Formats: sequence, C-alpha cells, structure tokens
Amino acid sequence: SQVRRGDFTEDTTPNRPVYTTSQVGGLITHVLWEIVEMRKELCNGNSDCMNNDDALAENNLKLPEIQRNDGCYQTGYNQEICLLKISSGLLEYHSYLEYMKNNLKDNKKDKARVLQRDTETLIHIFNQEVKDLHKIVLPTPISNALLTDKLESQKEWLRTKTIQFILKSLEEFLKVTLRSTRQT
Repeated sequence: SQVRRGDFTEDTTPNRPVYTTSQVGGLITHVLWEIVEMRKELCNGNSDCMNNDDALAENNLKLPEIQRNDGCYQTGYNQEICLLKISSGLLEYHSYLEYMKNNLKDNKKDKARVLQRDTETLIHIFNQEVKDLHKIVLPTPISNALLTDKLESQKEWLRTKTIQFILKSLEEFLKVTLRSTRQT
C-alpha cells in the first residue's frame, strides 16, 4: 500500500562469496532482475501482465509484507529490537521458487536454479550476520505442504496465479528488504 522506486537493476555478477557489502549488493540486484524477468516471462513477457493485477493484489496478498518504517530510531532508544521476521519471508519464498523449480521447463529450470542459489546466499549471509550479532528462532515452513497438496489440477493455466503471487511478493520483499537494510 505504497508506491516504491525501482532504481538500477543491472550491475553484472560477482566473482566469489566474499560475504561483504559488495557481494550481497550485487547478488541482490542480480537475483532481483532475474526474478522480475522470470516473473513477467510467464506472461510471454507482456508489460500489461506486469501491471494487470497490480491494482488489488498489492492489497490482497496472504503473505506478509514490509510496511513499518525506514529506520529504527535516531535517539530515545524507544521500541528497541528493530529489524526482524525476515527468515520466515525468505524461507517461504525460497521454498516456493525451489518447489516450482523442480517442475518447470528447460529455460524456467535453468533460471530457477540461479534464483534459488542467490536467495540461499543472501539468506545465509544475512542470517549469519544477525545470528552473530543477535539471536533468532524459527519453527518451520508449512506452506509447502499446502501447495504440494494441490486441489484438482494437472496441466491447466490456473497455477500461473499462485506462482505469480508468490513470485511478485518474493521480488517485492527482496527489493524492499535491501532498501531497508541499506537505508538508501
């Protein structure tokens, strides 16, 4: 429920897991661009599809979305313990892309693999940093079960919905999370 900028979307790829601000940055921008293209690709790369259901879906998603603030506090030490509940989001999104990745086309699979890898990378670095700095705990992903559970379907064009939803949310949550941690 709030328009957000897009900023650059290209910056080549990294060279190795340095676990530095540069490594994470490049991995975020790369994975972000790939996800976006892969998302719209489902609609034959139709710019219309990208902004087709982007009028109500933005405010009708079952998954969580960031929308608190762009900072903790300059002074006063009010409402301590800021920035959290990120492992769950990244966990679900990762399980979604990786889940559908197994059942995809040649191209979709090729790109899907890279998407998952990047996600796990940023998740490992972020989780590690927050793990060393502070604590953290998480139960376990259950959405996977529901998805795999299916509900009357085989090879129809209805899955494009659920997939498009999880994809849109994932990407959005990614860019947002980055901007939040970047404070710029």
